[PDB]
Amino acid sequence: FDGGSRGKGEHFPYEQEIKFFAKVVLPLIDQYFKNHRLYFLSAASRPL
Amino acid sequence: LDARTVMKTGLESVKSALRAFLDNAAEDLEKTMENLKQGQFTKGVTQIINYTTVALLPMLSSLFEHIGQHQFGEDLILEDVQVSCYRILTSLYALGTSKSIYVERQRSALGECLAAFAGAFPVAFLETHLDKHNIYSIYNTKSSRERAALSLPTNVEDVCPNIPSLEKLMEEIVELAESGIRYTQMPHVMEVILPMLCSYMSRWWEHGPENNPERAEMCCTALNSEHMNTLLGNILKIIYNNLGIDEGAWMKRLAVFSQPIINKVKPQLLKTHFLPLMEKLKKKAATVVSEE
Repeated sequence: FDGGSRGKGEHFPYEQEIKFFAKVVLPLIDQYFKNHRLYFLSAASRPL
Repeated sequence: LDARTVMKTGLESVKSALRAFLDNAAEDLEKTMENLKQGQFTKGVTQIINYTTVALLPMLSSLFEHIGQHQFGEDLILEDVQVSCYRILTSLYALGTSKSIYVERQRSALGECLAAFAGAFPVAFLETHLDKHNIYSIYNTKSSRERAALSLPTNVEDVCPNIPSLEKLMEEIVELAESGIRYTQMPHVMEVILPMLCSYMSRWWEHGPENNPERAEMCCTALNSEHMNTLLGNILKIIYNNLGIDEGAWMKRLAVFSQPIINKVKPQLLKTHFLPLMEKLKKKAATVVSEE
């Protein structure tokens, strides 16, 4: 899309893909990690 | 992030991944400050500056906040990570001290970023005369052949020449405290210097000799409870002299920046040294501006 942005046509062939990303995947990351602060932050100190 | 586990065991692609993540962010904000200096008159570089202030500053600030709160960074520090960190420090300190229409918009943002960075960074930078004691310093790491290999001035004072030293900064802030200079004339000092001293003394408390009569004068830096006392007294007495005028949310936020220090300080001093704080905050009964 960066390569095609230099082109006049602003229509995006993967518009469905980018909207799905921005509306679901990026916030899915948000909710998953905010629910699981501790699990990825395990430091062998037996946290929980 | 768990960079401790990632660094102790992890793939070199991931290593180079975060190394490039920090190198690219560095060169980004350095080119940003440069094009800002050549930006005497008011678009691509302007977009880069906006992108900086909206994304690059918050992410670096947050990741350094996590590093600090985990008391992290000693193993995170590796090749060229020192160089990148010193460059970034000099850069945002230069922007914070500098005065421009771009600076007065996000000067708070760079303030919190530098507050995070100074604590996060794992080598005592504000003191440089006896800093050689730290083996984790890249000067001890590099021997001499690696010094010849990498392009660095080989002098800690030369790597960060624009930044001052801790003793001259503390005497200058004491001087401006007793003079009672208003924030409008010199916003930069009361905006950036205080987060420097706060984070620095907060994390090199215990990497000061006062906790550690052991390994004395093998310390990476020298610090004292009297230094802590002096500068938080300066903070309380500057706020004393300047709640009456110019108010501002900056004094509202320096309270939370000084929160670590007021947790650090011992309670016999708290009694009869913040009793003044409670009475000075309330002596302005006529005013309504928030404090603490």
